[PDB]
This record gives sequence, C-alpha cells and structure tokens, in this order.
Amino acid sequence: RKLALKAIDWVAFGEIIPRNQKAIANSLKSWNETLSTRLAALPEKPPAIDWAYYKATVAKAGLVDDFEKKFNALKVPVPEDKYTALVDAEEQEDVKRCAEFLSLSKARIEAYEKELEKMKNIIPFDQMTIEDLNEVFPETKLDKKKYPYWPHR
Amino acid sequence: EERYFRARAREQLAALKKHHENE
Amino acid sequence: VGSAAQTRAMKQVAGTMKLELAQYREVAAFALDAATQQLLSRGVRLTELLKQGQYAPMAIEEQVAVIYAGVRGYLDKLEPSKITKFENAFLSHVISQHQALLGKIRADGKISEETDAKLKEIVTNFLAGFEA
Amino acid sequence: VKQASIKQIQDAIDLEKSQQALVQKRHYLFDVQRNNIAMALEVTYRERLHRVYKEIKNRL
Repeated sequence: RKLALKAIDWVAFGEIIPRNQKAIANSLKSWNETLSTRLAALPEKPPAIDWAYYKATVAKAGLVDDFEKKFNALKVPVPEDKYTALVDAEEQEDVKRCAEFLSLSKARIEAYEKELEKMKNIIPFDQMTIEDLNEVFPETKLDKKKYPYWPHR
Repeated sequence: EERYFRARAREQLAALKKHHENE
Repeated sequence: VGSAAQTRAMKQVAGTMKLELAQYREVAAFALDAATQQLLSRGVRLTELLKQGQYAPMAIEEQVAVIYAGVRGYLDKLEPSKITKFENAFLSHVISQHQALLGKIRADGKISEETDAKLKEIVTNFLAGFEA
Repeated sequence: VKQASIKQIQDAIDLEKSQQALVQKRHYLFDVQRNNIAMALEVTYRERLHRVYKEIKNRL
C-alpha cells in the first residue's frame, strides 16, 4: 500500500523533553528504523497473481477454472488504526501548557526589563546620601540595638 | 625499532623549522 | 596489472587505504600518543571494515561510500566492537533514502565537489542520529 | 557591585528567551508516533496478499 509519512530531524527530536522518556525514545528509534527496513524489503504493490492465466494455459485448467472463479471472490481485510486518536488527544493539553508558559515567561521578561531600566538610571554617587543608597540596594540595618556601629560586630 | 625511530623525527623536524625560521 | 583497469572513483579512496594499512602493520605488533596510539586506533577501525558475509556481493558505489566513510575519520570515536551494525544500518538507510546520489557516482565514474559536499552532511547527520 | 547586578538581570532575560524557542518545535514527537503506528499496521496488510498467492500456487 501507499504511505504518507512526515520527515523528522532526530537531532531536534532528542532535544524535546527527554526526562523520564529516554527509554521510550530508545524504543522508538528501533521501531522506526526496523519497520522502515521491513517495509522497504517487500514491495508495496501486491505480488504477481497472474498465475490464473498460467493455470488456464496449464494443461490442468478445467476445475482450476472453477477454483479461479472462487479465487476472484476472495477478499482481504484491512486493519483499522486505533492509536490515531490517542496521539491527537495529548496535543491540545501540550498546546495549553505551551500557551501558559509563554504568558508567564513574557510577564517575567517585562518585569526584568523594567528592573534593568531602573538599574541603568542611577545617580553618580557624588550627590547620593546614605538613605538613597539603602533605597537602591539593601544595606545595614538596626537589628543589633544598643550599638554605635551595628555591624553584627 | 620502528617506534623508537618514529619518535625522533618529530624533534628533528621541529628543530629544522625553528632553525630555518630564526635565520 | 598496476590498477590499469579500475574505476576512477575507487582509486581515490583505495590508494590512501594502502598507506594506512602498510604503516599499521609495521608497528602494531608487539608480542607515543602523538603518533603510535592514533596509528593503531585508525588501523583497528580499518581492519573491521573489510569483513563481509556470505552469498551477498555489493555494487561498486556502495563500497565507495562505505570506504569513504571510514577513510576520512568519521568513525574514530565509536568503539570498534559496534562497527558492523553501523555498516549494515547505514547501508540500508543510504540505499532507501538516497537512490539519486548513487546514480551520480555510477554515471560520472568519479567523485565531484558537489558530491563530496553532500556526503559529509549525510554522514554527520546519520552518525548523530544513529546512536542507539 | 552595580555592574554585577546588571549582569545577573541580563542573564535571567536571556535564559527565558532561549527557553521560549525549544517549546515551539514540540510537534515532532506526535508525528513520529503517527508514522510509526501507520507503517507498522500496513506492513502486515501486504503479507496477506503474498500468503494467499503462495498458498494458491502450491496446490496446482
């Protein structure tokens, strides 16, 4: 039969989330390679069933003609895929997780941009007082009471 | 013998290159 | 015969294998790392490439490709014990997915710059993907 | 001290942006599953035609 598969990059395939899934990918490599080898080994087209004409040319053709009439009535079933829906099931959940990750990451990136902009704008420390340095960066405190230094000694 | 005389040719070639570059 | 009757493509990759094996034999039998270790590291790989099965001859271009992979050094990292599986799987993959490339070598009778460019990418990608 | 703080913030931003890219190409796994199951299923379908033809020939 005819096949319509999708080409993949295994280098990028290994980059997808491999945690607790290394064994699954290792099995998938074997299955994907071996099934392709087996498929290529045998022709997709059905074998030559032209023997019926040869049987007619064959001296023993009489009852073989009736059997050929029976042969033309033969039918071969086609298996039905079952895991196709299961694969499509997880994609929606993965897409939702990706969207949530994108939103959260973009919010964090905007916050970091704001903080970097705040850090860039800074007084040249000559006009700074002690309180404004505490404003810009955390510094000493008054937890060690009754001290003239408050350094944690 | 093959190993021992395979070892010295590198030193001799390096010293040839250094000598010729120097002058 | 002096290789008077031999395809042009095969000479390029066999004349260089002659020297590798000739230099491997004269040292690597004793009943440093700069020269000796590399020499026998290449030689043990080259010996394993020449083994073959029974009742299964190969076409010329596939031999050219499989020797081209070995001679250039693309297989100097893998353990020698697993070379044969790599040969078989790589031959099957190349036969199936790259039927147009072989015809170029068969028709031209010699390698070309474009062919040489293609083969390196194919070899590196398949080596990266083939780790099982 | 100020310069070190600047470097830390830049590193955090770059890490988030880099992690964004790998998320996009997550589709490859599902394609592998689909192709593997489909090919595996068709392989056995062809063998039945081969089997029936061979069985028919032997009798003659």
